[PDB]
Amino acid sequence: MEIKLIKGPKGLGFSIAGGVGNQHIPGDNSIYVTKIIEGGAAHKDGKLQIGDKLLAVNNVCLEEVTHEEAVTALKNTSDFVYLKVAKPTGSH
Amino acid sequence: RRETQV
Repeated sequence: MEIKLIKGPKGLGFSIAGGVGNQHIPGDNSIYVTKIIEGGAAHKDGKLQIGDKLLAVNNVCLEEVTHEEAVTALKNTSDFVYLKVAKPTGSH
Repeated sequence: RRETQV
């Protein structure tokens, strides 16, 4: 699930979690949104909602990185931001 | 666990 968010003066307008020691979900060290601010990029978009995981962002994978990388990649937005979200399914 | 805003 990809979403083409346009970088605005305000910013992202939400929060995230990610990585060992700072994981958002047990068993998954991916980057998940923990709190979306009103009138924010995600909030306004509607596609991104609490519980989603960040597969990749700007060509980089956000599923095997620490929290620093989760924030560094979310903050690494120039004109546009290509967010890649993975669909949670699992086998077990 | 750590949750930071961005």
